[PDB]
Amino acid sequence: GAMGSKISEQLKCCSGILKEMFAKKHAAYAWPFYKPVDVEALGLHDYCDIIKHPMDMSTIKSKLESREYRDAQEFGADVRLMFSNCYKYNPPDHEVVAMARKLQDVFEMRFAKMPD
Repeated sequence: GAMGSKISEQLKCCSGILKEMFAKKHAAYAWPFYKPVDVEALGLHDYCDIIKHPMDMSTIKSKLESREYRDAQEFGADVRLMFSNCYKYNPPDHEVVAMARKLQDVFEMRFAKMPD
């Protein structure tokens, strides 16, 4: 292409979505998801008994940068894993659940517009 890269259009969209999820506009609700859950710092001694496959936005970013995700479905599965872990682990009235839902709405509305 005259500008771009060689990655699929779909993966360009995934890139763009993750960039948005990192943007300042969303930071008040996105920040819990930026980095791996810090089980030591938060004293979450049950986390790894409950959550088999931790996921976070930085890990997702790394996997996009390495071209690990071969398509948008694989990317979207990791985003949804991140949110599902939050829903599984945390009390249902926890503020972090409310934050998850908001960031998940950002993600799902835009992911629904994936090129095809």
